Amino acid sequence: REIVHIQAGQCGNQIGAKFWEVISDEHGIDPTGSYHGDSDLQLERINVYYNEATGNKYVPRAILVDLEPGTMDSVRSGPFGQIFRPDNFVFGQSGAGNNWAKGHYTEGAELVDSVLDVVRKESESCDCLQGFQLTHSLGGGTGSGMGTLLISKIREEYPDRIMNTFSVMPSPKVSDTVVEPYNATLSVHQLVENTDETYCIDNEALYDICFRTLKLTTPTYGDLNHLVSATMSGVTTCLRFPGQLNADLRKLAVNMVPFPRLHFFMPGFAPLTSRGSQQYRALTVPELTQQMFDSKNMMAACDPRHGRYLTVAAIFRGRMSMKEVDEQMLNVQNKNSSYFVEWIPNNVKTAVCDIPPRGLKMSATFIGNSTAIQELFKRISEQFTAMFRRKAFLHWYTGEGMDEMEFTEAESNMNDLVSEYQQYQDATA
Amino acid sequence: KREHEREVIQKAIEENNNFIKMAKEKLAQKMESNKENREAHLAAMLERLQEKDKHAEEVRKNKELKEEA
Ligand SMILES: CC[C@]1(O)C[C@@H]2CN(CCc3c([nH]c4ccccc34)[C@@](C(=O)OC)(c3cc4c(cc3OC)N(C)[C@H]3[C@@](O)(C(=O)OC)[C@H](OC(C)=O)[C@]5(CC)C=CCN6CC[C@]43[C@@H]65)C2)C1
Ligand SMILES: CC[C@@H](/C=C(/C)[C@@H]1C[C@@H](OC)C[C@H](O)C(C)(C)[C@@]2(O)O[C@@H](C[C@H](OC)[C@@H](O)C(=O)O1)C[C@@H](OC)[C@@H]2O)CO
Ligand SMILES: C/C(=C\c1csc(C)n1)[C@H]1C[C@H]2O[C@H]2CCC[C@@H](C)[C@H](O)[C@@H](C)C(=O)C(C)(C)[C@@H](O)CC(=O)O1
Ligand SMILES: Nc1nc2c(ncn2[C@@H]2O[C@H](COP(=O)(O)OP(=O)(O)O)[C@@H](O)[C@H]2O)c(=O)[nH]1
Ligand SMILES: [Mg+2]
Repeated sequence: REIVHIQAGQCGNQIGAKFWEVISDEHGIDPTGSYHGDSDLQLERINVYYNEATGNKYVPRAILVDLEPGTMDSVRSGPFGQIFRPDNFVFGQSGAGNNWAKGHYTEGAELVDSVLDVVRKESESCDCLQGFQLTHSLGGGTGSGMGTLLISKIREEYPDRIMNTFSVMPSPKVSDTVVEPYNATLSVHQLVENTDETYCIDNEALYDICFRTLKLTTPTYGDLNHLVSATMSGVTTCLRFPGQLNADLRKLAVNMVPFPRLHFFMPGFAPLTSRGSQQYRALTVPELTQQMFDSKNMMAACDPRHGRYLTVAAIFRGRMSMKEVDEQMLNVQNKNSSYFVEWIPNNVKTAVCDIPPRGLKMSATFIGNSTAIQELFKRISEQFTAMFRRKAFLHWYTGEGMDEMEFTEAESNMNDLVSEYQQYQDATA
Repeated sequence: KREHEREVIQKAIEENNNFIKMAKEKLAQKMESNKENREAHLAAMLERLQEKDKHAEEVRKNKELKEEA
């Protein structure tokens, strides 16, 4: 039932805020936490993400963390910034300097217990807490280093709850900072061991979509983040709205993750169409379905045609006949059955929800668990070793007390993870 | 993991303490050597000047000895 949400660092707080902004609009909540909705379908499951305060006020079950105040003020002074519980702001002053070691071991060490206190206070207010969700980037210092420290501490207090993260991978196409492959590799190591489900949101993929597909010549984080919030709303539809699915996070993990370490998901969203003459066409289910599976629509920069899907979850939203959706989804599998492993029968599932996202008559959200995600970890691995071969920029991390061995076993873990994906790409029945 | 997290933070504290400690000690020992070295250079030069004052007075005694003949 209840989910506790944590956003850490600049990126995590940025996309975390847009997420609450978007789903608040869907559930008919205004920026002061009052309900102004029509359908009651919007309150059926409102308690999943919102706490009910005195006076018919719904407040997000959200914890906001950062090692510097800047983004705290930014969120607090924005649209839907007043909706958040004021106790649930936990920030420092030092900042992490895009340094994983500062977030994970030195500066974050002091703030971490304050966060666990708010986490603990929210968990005890839950009827039956099902688990946690974290938004953060892997390329920085706070969301990457301190976000993973939070995951580790939270898992130790709630060892049987589901742990789920929306994790933004770094790309040289978007960001300037040379040490990002270092931060990401240390983070991936923590994620393979302490999360149950991780959505891989690749800034490299988000950039190609905005630049190539959407024709945005000067992409901003606001553009990228509006893709992320749309996808985050889509993948959480079946938690926040009733209908045909009696599903929570654990059931999703059980049916999406056939092997413990292989829990990194490839997300996608339809529709995506550049401005503007095509923005007025009516979307048909056949078109939604082809777009959803198109490699160029994927939100992790990896070619799904290079590998195989272990499992797929697809969710459609809006007014549409389920018969059309059924036929179309079966068409994709029957006509391209070599891209789905045959040792997992009937391994693509569909859910349809009546309420559509704001601004769209229809939409589809894609959750793919594909062996091709290895391309993402290979890319980060290449950048890592090019630098680590010569111990370049290592002093920023050893000056915080870290050893070289810790880097060696992080790259080691990621290389094995790559190997594991490769072995089911060639596994046959 | 928790033992290691304390390990790392305590190692950061120790490397910073050792940095301060060595700078402190290197500086202290350099001020010390320079004091000794400069004071010795001056003592040498002054010891030499007095050795000349000694010779002058001997030049005066020498004048009177020949002065009695
Ligand atoms: C989405 C967030 C973003 O706005 C995305 C880009 C980068 N930054 C901020 C804004 C920005 C951009 N360019 C800037 C130049 C000066 C100051 C700021 C910018 C941005 C853009 O043009 O649209 C707004 C951008 C940036 C780049 C960018 C594209 C881009 O917008 C299209 N490139 C992908 C890289 C780049 O390194 C590259 O690989 O070549 C294409 C690129 O190189 C060249 C020769 O263009 C370039 C351009 C300054 C060079 C060195 C540093 N790298 C980092 C990323 C890259 C850039 C957009 C963050
Ligand atoms: C589905 C498995 C795995 C790859 C395959 C085989 C998928 C199949 C179907 O996916 C929608 C494609 C579909 O049948 C079509 C050919 C009608 C179609 O939509 O293809 C895309 C081109 C796409 O480029 C990426 C293609 O290469 C691709 O992704 O193919 C536009 C256009 O091309 C002519 C055409 O309208 C992706 O999950
Ligand atoms: C492609 C879209 C709609 C659409 C497709 S066909 C039709 C009748 N409508 C939606 C997609 C939404 O998931 C959201 C992400 C889109 C990002 C945009 C905000 C983008 O930054 C911007 C440049 C745009 O593309 C428009 C503002 C033109 C946007 O309305 C169209 C779009 O992509 O939104
Ligand atoms: N998609 C997206 N990525 C972001 C955003 N802000 C920062 N990033 C990325 O996050 C990485 C830097 O981490 P950041 O969140 O700034 O650092 P932190 O505050 O130390 O966690 C880089 O790869 C940035 O491109 C954002 O709003 N959206
Ligand atoms: Mg930053």
